[PDB]
Amino acid sequence: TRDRVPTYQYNMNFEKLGKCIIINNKNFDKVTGMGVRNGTDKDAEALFKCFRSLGFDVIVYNDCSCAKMQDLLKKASEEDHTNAACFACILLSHGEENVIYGKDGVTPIKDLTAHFRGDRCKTLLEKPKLFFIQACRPVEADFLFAYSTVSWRSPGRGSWFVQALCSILEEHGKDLEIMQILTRVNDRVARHFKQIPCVVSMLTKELYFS
Amino acid sequence: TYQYNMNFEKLGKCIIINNKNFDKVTGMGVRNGTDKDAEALFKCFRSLGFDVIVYNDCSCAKMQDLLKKASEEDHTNAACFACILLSHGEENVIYGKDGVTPIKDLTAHFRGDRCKTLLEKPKLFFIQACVEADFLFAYSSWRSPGRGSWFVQALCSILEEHGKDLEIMQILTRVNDRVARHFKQIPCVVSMLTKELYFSQ
Ligand SMILES: O=C(CSc1ccccc1C(=O)O)c1ccc(Cl)cc1
Repeated sequence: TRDRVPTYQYNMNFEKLGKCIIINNKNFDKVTGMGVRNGTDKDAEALFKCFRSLGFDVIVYNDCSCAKMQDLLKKASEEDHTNAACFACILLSHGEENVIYGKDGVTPIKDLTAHFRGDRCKTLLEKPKLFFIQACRPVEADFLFAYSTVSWRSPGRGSWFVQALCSILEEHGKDLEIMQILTRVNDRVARHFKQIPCVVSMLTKELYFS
Repeated sequence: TYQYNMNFEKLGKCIIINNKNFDKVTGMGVRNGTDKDAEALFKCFRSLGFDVIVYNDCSCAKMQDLLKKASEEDHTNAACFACILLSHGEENVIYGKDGVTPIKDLTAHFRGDRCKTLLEKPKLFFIQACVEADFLFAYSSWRSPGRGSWFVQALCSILEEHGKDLEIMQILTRVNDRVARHFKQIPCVVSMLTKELYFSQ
């Protein structure tokens, strides 16, 4: 156990927890050579139920093109987040070094997350902007990326990362700090199933969802 | 249950590679203040209980060898391993006095398969620049000649007061905020840890 020192936490006294966009990419155009991501629907249903329980306003998009992924995220950053404590985005798709697949092709992950930079999304300034990425193989303060693999998916059970994340969030999403949750997810993928997830944190405070 | 076991005779080794002067063939300028950084880093990690050794002006070959030797030692009686790199740098690469070397090479020696005596123990790398489980990287990137870098001043001030009572992520998050608010640039923590890390008990 640890204490909770209020000037070291992110202020959660807002009207809403925040938006939680889930991009569920399962079917890709032939021209990409990428195949159907069996198991992603199970991941998307478990993640949306999970983030709803936490208090997020979750929206689930499906089989998005690259222009769509860019458009929805740019528009989401142009909304007014004044009443929200944070923001979250979950990408489920194929990927390769530094890029994520749409159904028509490929787009840099940096271009998708840039929309929420402090100078481009002033109402999320000083608030955590979480990005969870399951990709099958200061203007940057307050970001945090949880990649699925520094990646496996059971066609009948879902990806290992997602299962582990959702399980940990149900039991401790409201009583553990974000890094404690992701560290336990790291240990679960590593031990319960090889693969290792990767957390990149630029956060300036502790994040508790309650 | 959820913490890295610290019941060991030694906290661990801490290698500080302090590159201040680069060869005129490399074309990197003298990093004034890195000795202020290094001296501070030396006290912090020594207070935490690391067996610290400072090497100045290493070269790509020396660094790779320095790390390979450390990886080939016996860490059985050690809780973890720390390595601090103060130098110049580019994307995915650190600068020796003689050139550039990819950070992936310096860390590869300690991967689970090549340093079995450190397996399931945290390997911490702190980089101030200007199999893969249980690794943690704290990246820098600006420095003032007479007082040292913002990142190192913060990291040492936090560790002096809280090194023994906070988890690594809490300490590093406080450093992130201290650097963001007192100077923009934000450090960057990359974590593959599988447990909570406390420098005590
Ligand atoms: O993690 C990222 C997103 S860049 C970024 C990094 C830290 C903080 C914010 C961002 C941001 O602007 O959203 C990345 C970095 C390098 C490369 Cl090559 C590809 C992706």
